[PDB]
Amino acid sequence: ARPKYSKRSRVPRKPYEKDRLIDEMKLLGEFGLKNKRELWTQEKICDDIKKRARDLLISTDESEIIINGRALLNKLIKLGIFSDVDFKDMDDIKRNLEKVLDLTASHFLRRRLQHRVFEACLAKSVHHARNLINHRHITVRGCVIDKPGYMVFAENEGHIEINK
Amino acid sequence: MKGLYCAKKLKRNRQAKRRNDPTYRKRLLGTKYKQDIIGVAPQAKGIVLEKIEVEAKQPNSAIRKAVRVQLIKNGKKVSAFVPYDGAINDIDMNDIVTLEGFGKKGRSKGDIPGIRYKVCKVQNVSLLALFRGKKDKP
Amino acid sequence: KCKVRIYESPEMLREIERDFVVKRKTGEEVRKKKARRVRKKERKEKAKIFGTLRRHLKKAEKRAQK
Amino acid sequence: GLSRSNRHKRTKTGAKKPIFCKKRKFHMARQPSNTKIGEDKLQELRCRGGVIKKRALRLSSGNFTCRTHGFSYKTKIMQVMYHPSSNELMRTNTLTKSAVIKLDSKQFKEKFDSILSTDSELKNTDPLFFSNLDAGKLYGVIVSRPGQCGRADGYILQGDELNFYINKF
Amino acid sequence: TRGPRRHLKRLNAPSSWQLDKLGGKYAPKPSSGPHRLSECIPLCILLTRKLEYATTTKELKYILRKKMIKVNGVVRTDKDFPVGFMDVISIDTTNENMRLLYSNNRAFMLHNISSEEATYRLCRVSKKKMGIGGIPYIYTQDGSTFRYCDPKINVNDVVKVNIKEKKVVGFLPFKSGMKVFITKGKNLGCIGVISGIEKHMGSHDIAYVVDAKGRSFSTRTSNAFIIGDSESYWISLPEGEGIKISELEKSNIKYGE
RNA sequence: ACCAGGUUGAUUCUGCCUGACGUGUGCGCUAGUCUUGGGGACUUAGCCAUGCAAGCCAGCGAAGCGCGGAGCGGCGGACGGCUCAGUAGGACGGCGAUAAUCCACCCGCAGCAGAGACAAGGAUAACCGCGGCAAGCUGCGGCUAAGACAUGGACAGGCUGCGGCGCGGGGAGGCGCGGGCAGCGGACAGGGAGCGGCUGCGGCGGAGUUGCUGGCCCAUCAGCUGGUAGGUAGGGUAAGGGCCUACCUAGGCGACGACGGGUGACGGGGGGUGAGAGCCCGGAACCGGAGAGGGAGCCUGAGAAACAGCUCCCACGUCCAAGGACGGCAGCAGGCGCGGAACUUGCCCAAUCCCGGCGGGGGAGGCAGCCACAAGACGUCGCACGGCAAAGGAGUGCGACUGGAGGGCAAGUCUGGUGCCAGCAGCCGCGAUUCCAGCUCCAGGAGCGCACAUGAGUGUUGCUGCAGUUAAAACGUCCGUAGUCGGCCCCGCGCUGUGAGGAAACCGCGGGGCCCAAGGCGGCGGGCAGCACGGGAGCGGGGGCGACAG
Ligand SMILES: [Mg+2]
Ligand SMILES: [Mg+2]
Ligand SMILES: [Mg+2]
Ligand SMILES: [Mg+2]
Ligand SMILES: [Mg+2]
Ligand SMILES: [Mg+2]
Repeated sequence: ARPKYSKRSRVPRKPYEKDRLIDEMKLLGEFGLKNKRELWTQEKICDDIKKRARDLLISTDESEIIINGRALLNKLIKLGIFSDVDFKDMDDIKRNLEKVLDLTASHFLRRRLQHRVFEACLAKSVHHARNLINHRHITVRGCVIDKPGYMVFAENEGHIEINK
Repeated sequence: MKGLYCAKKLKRNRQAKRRNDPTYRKRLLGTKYKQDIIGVAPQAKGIVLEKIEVEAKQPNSAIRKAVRVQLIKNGKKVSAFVPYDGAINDIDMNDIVTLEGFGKKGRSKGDIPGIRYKVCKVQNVSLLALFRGKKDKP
Repeated sequence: KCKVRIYESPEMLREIERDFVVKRKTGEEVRKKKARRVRKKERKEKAKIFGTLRRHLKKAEKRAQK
Repeated sequence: GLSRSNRHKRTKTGAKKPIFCKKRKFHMARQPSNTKIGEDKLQELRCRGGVIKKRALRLSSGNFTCRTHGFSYKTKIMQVMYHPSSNELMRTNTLTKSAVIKLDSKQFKEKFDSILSTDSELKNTDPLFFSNLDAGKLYGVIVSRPGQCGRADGYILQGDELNFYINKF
Repeated sequence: TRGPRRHLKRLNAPSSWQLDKLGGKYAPKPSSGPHRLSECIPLCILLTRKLEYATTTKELKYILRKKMIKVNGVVRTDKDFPVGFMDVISIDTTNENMRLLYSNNRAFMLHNISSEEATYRLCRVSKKKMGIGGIPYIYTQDGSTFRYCDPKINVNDVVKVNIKEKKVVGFLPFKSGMKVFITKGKNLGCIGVISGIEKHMGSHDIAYVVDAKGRSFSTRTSNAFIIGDSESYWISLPEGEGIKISELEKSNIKYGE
């Protein structure tokens, strides 16, 4: 039948908060994003991850913190960049699940290769270093990417370099 | 009616309370069917009959350039207000114009009294296209 | 990535594989199958004809001759 | 034709039902085959599922048993003496189930005197049944349904079952 | 609508067949053969999705035309033939003999068996009825029927029937302590030993089962297929052996205990 | 889990209005690329030109010149597709029942009449001619087939009545089977491409009935009911039944809301929105129902009260040589009409599948086109390659608007015009910080604005959780029945835990480098005041108190 879909972004409830409208834009001008939707996607993706953790810390079933909590932390470590949890089953999950609630949207915004090109001093010009991604100059290990919100992983983070 | 076995009494009672709620009162009565102008369907389209002189509610003193319009789907004669300064000369008699509401849930907007609908397109081309000159009336 | 098949005879190839892929290699076109719109009208005329075509065409032109 | 549905009926509370859909063949009934006496004519019907139901239109004889001795004959039907549901059905001599009918006594009295030759006590046990036999009156009920089976089988009335019915006609 | 449904939608197909959503609108409607539709899969699923002999129906038509497929010792040259639980698919080309059986993922799986295990199959009886002339012939759940069996064979028993011979060679009763296979339900594809039988006069006898691992579950006895007595298994067991490992056990192997 | 503006000279409230957010429907302006999905449901279940959409075959095999393919015969056309008018329970959902029932394909079993039997009888279509007729359609003659239609021949199954012990199953029996007497009745005279017929038992696949239960509004709808409620008996049906009839009882339902009405009501899986309780929606993928212009009746068949079958009536429409003949796009495109509102008279069976015993057919279906309708990702021209049923695209490969700038509300007391005019403004408001332009600036951004509807805002519907001295609101009083609520002590039921069984889609979660993403695909879960088991408490039953209860 039909393939399912979802809404990536959301809009704020009060659209003209002058306090928010510059705290958005400094988080936007740091990473040089196209629009607020690119920022509000990661602000949503970080939020329901925080909303996921807050419903695991409430849980009565300790199997749930075992199954979904280690799944959430490995999601933070492997595809994300968290890089500190042992998964020991010595309740370092609950030490780290309460570290999920302090994560910002900017914690996810740095993970994109638009930022990661700048992390190894590769193109030095973030406001138009995206021109090199858009014209296919940045190449991960064997494949070229023209999607600057690529969200690079743990293992892939060193293996980035410019190609021609 | 607060006992543990009062659910059918509470549903019977609170529904009779809810009939006094004005938002639920219109859905209960079906007033959007009683006036087929803009309630059940948006964008009523009809034939212009005459240009109307109507004066704004005081303290504001101006003259809004309304028009009577007879609808095609109903034959109802409703008055509609023309926005977008100087547009009243761009619409003529026996035109077929489309009408929209004011965003006031069926009431008058601002200084205009009685006029609950406003024109957006004349002869299936918009007034925003004519107020700036983007399109042309056929 | 290529998913390729390794047959053992040309005859099992043209039998098992679909008819368009042997048109890719060699261009057989063994069945004409005129066109879909032509084959519909050709069959739909044959459906209303009772009996053989020769009895129907003879009775038709005999009335056309008159 | 006639239907079997309750879509025309009222509800238990007396409410009238709305009749909207067209009639189905799932619930279709038929005419009463008012089976009468005459030379045998049975009607064949390809009814539901192709099975052939035979209803008797006219019907001459019935396979009637004597339950006391376990012997049977197909004696001819003479007239319906009693019908339980309506006396209209006995005036027209309509053969249905449970209809008390007057049978042909000749074939039954031949074996009945033959067993009466050996056992003399048999006639004294029910004097009323053997009273009507010498007069030639022999009565039975149809137990089969002639509109469904196409036959008029049953048993000879004897005993208190007989005196129950001869008070009814 | 109403009548014999000739078509079958892809979403309405049984999820044990493991058909994708985006494969098409329709799924292959099985023929009305030996197994019920809830407990069967067609041949045309096995020969393209499981064994992948044919990628195309034109290839699949050729395979059934040349009659190389043979299930329960009969050729069965039908595209939509319903093969069910315990039935043995034996292909003389490739010399591959498989028995259709469930998996832990609640799906049908073709389990490779030996050439000697392919000579028989197991059938759960449905009813037991004297035929005309006094022939006491029983009826299996897959629509097979056999006569002159052991009189001790009553309902819910599984019988070991030969394939190449139409007789029943082995009998397995439905008591406590028997190795059971769970055909339908939440515990589909689980192998366990029957602990208790609760009768429930009127309807739905309930069987209590603990597996080899020790996990206890309850099912209807109609969803209970005996595969062995206490000493032995009468069939080979598939991959995973019907354990149905828990989600935390799936979690603990990835990250340690 | 949010408020903000607005009653005043100022205040505190009540109170509504409006802003602020999601959603879907339409409009408007604008527009670079790609993937994916959607799209005449709402008004008109309105009207339809033209083409296409359900055909196929292996028995028999004519013409035509062994090939052949007509007709007979057979199978399907009752499925899919479309639509949502009717439907307030004939539905649907959940749980059942059918010991009250029928059956095609297919599967597994048993079987199929010795009859002259090394054998089967009369036909008819095709065809050969001769025709009628504007057309649609049809006649006469001559022959000739069968897995068509018969004949022949009864061991069984079957039917009915009566009799009647047991053996099996089932919760429960003359349900199955064996044993009886009668009356009926009743399964192979086929073939040198695989077999094909028929009878029965068991499935499968269906189907009909059916029980319990749940689900909108109106009391300015309070009493309703006559085949109505029941009994007996028969009829009828595949089948229980007031289903029907005959006779007889006087019942049946109702404030625990009957009955009647309304609905711009198909139901559900579900969807939207909210922290939640809720509120709202469900035309729309899947399931069930219903319909084919309005109807009714039916034939054939296993299955239709069929409609791309028939018969008739009605309302529209067409052709005619005037005698007659036809049409039903709520199938696919397309046209008109309707409206706010919805695409090409494209290509093809390649994929998904279905019919047919295979070569065939399939507007089911896919592919493409149209459309900013939606989701997602990304900017500011021609070869070869590549894929494709075919083409095109993907993939290598070379040569910037939209809205605003007084407050709410982010951003101008800049410039020119306008002078209570024109105009603007959801609310407050302005008449030049608000009009109309220019500039600049702000907001979102290939999108944005508007209208309508709905949710939240709203504890302004209040179960959670409102308010009733004076803001809207305690009925003049008392009695009073249903209703609802209710003292103390001392097996059944409520409640509750687990479990069964419960479709996928969906949703929640979890993976998973489709370049990312939305995804695909694979795991795991939830759903039900139905069912089973458990439960220390609670309630009944019965005694004892005698309540700052009476
Ligand atoms: Mg003739
Ligand atoms: Mg003749
Ligand atoms: Mg309706
Ligand atoms: Mg629906
Ligand atoms: Mg449907
Ligand atoms: Mg007051």
